Amino acid sequence: SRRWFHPNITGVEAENLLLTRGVDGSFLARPSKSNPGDFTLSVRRNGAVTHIKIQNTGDYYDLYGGEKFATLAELVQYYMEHHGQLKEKNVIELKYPLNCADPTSERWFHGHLSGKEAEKLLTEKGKHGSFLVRESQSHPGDFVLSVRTGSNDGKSKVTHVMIRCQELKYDVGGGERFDSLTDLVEHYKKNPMVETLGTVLQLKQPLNTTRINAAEIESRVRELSKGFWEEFETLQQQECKLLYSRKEGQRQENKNKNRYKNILPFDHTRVVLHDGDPNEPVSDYINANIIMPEKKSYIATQGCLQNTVNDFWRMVFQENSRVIVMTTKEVERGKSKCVKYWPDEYALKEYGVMRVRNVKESAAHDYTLRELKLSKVGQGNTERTVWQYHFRTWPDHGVPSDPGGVLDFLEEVHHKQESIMDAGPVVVHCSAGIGRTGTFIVIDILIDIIREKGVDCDIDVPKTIQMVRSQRSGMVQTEAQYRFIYMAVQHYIETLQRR
Ligand SMILES: Nc1ncc(Cl)nc1Cl
Repeated sequence: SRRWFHPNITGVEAENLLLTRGVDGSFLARPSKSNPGDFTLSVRRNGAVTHIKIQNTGDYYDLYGGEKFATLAELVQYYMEHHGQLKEKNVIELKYPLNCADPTSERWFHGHLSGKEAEKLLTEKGKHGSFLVRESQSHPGDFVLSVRTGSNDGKSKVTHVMIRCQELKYDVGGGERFDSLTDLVEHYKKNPMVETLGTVLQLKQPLNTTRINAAEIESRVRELSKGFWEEFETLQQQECKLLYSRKEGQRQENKNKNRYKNILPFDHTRVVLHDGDPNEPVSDYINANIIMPEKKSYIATQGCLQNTVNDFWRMVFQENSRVIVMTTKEVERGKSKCVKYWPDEYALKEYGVMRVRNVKESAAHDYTLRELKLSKVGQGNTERTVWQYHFRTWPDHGVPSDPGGVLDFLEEVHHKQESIMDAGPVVVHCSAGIGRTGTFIVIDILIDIIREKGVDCDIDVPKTIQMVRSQRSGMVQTEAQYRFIYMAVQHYIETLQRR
């Protein structure tokens, strides 16, 4: 549960840790933090340590000599159930996570902070059970837990519990001593402290530090620009809560419908296909999830494979989708990212029981718009227009350094969807359907709030990303994409304050 991730460990410290505190099968993961989107899996085996690279340029975690994964937590779960499935070039067993005591990626850790300022944040932002952990000021090396309990009529109060750090363990001046503030905090989360006159110091939710008023996005972005990385990693720590089942995707009958064997749709939000061919063993599966913002909904999906094109059009038809956003070229760096599932301009093709006419293509600077007509074969009166917005100039790796083109594209996709009465969800796809796809959907959700509520409204970027990540694994892949979400919204609000 993400304790195996050390966000501030050096390579030599990684080896030291595993040789002195670990055994054969011990492992941890770490950021190789001079080229963001590089990580290392460090693993003890035969009394030596081996370092395995994981690369993420924005579409998935690619473990050298292993598989592609939507999240580091999913990667670790996979190998901890599969001994012998990971091997070097000439097996490498992940057995025993080596736990990090670093508190820096916990939402509840504010580190740098004073008591009166911690009180004012809880007074303004906190509710009953809202808490944080801060460094002491009055006692170098110690920490303080501040908690809100109970109009400022005095019905609520803040309590400050001193946390002693003695000889590499933490305690509250009595009882158990813990190896980390996480362990302390987890324990008193489940076994709350009670003051002698009976107030239960329940730790219910950390204090929100991420929610901003969209009016002042420039201020946050400039503050995050000195940071974005610490906020992103805090968000990634919470991915361990999102290991929901994906058993439909793992079915042998569904294996060849997944572009990447281990990047699979959550059962609870998967798109279920009805009206399928009897003779097919399983005909209800596609690697797609419904994303509902928590109104315009989305389907996040992978690029079609040659054998899933028919399924893709079953899905568009059944869900009544009228707009498709394609975020990759068909081919990038010489590999297929999405097969061509639409006809050439003016042509008409049948895709199993579905029929598609390419009525007109219109080329813009950064994208092409294809006006497609979709109908079920043999059934007149089923025809509807589906608008495919195919963005063409996104970089092979990384993100654009200016969001002006994505924003223009997004505005036009939004206007098209809104113009169609009763349209169903907007289909959004890239290679695996998690990185680019996730990034586009999140920017679209945040920006819709500002479309409806105006510039003086509350947004919360990592809260929105967690909500969409509970509906499809690993939505928004990299810190680069996370920063891009911030820069896009900013660029949106800056053009709005203008006109
Ligand atoms: N192709 C794309 N990929 C990601 C995002 Cl956020 N936007 C676009 Cl247009």
